[PDB]
Amino acid sequence: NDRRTQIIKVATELFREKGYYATSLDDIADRIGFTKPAIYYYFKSKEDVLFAIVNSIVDEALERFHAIAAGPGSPGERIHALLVEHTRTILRNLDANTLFYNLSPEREREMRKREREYTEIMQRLYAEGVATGELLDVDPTVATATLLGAAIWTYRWYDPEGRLSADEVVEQITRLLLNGYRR
Amino acid sequence: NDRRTQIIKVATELFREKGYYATSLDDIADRIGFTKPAIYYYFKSKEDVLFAIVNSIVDEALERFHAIAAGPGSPGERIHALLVEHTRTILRNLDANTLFYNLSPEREREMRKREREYTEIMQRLYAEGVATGELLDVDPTVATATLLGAAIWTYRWYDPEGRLSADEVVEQITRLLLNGYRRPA
Repeated sequence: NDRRTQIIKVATELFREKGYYATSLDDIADRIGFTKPAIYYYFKSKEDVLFAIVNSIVDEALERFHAIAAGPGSPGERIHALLVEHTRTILRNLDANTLFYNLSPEREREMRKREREYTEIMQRLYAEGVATGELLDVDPTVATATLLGAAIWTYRWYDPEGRLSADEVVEQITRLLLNGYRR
Repeated sequence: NDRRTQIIKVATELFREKGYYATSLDDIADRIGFTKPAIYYYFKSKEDVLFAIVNSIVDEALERFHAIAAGPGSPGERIHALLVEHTRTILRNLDANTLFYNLSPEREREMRKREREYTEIMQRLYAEGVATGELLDVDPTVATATLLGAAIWTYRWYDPEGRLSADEVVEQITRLLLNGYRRPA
């Protein structure tokens, strides 16, 4: 993880400023000051670098998710905190989300395992809140996929250059799902 | 539309029973009793037949959407009726939805135009319900994309061979979005 993290960070900066299709492994090797053979040890293609960047963003997001679910508050308060966090993470990593839902079997298997963790943390938390009378009595699997699904769909419609900011969209979405649309 | 509708129906039945990749334009022509040259006049590829099937399903779904939005009830009652209808249509046309969201510019442009109509019917309807105090005061565009988005996402998670039926999933989703997840204090 010493030079590898340095390689992921340098690659992320370089894909931002230059663009993914204009950037090669030769360019990444150049910026950190490594030879072409030296980068092969860590990464054999630019696609393997892109997987590493996405798996890192998925790994941190999932840590922030566990901390909230394993921390203080009632299940209904934790459910709310998880949705604000999840939507914030979607709006800030829009290209990563389009990349996540639109190759290598074992790498795909790893993505399916992380999706399962998100869902299961919230499933158990929705069942506890329903058992104590705090949450709407619907199946936990249906509520979890619908609430998370409502947050995720923003990647297909949210325009960063539009009138409403990321903070306004997160607030309204989370207020809509919490209270419902009927006053 | 005389033989064309017959061709779309025969192609739909044949893609169901046999499968899309195992069915050719020669097979469709055989079933209706037409020559290979005779089918070219109406359709030049199996992909063009598949577009026609999808554009038809989108065309009927959108007519059922307009009827509810242009009929009786308050805006909040119509909003509810539209969501039950929309989700029912998703669960019944699961392969069409996966095909809709995952080629020909003008054909894509047509799909974008139909998506816009759905959204605009509900946008205007959410603004009226907010203006009269019936609906939660949030931006119409955000509510509409979120509510429809919640209904659409079912195509990625709903398992027809699972424990819950299509009717239970529609009822619970529409009850969740209406009342919210937190029970009234």
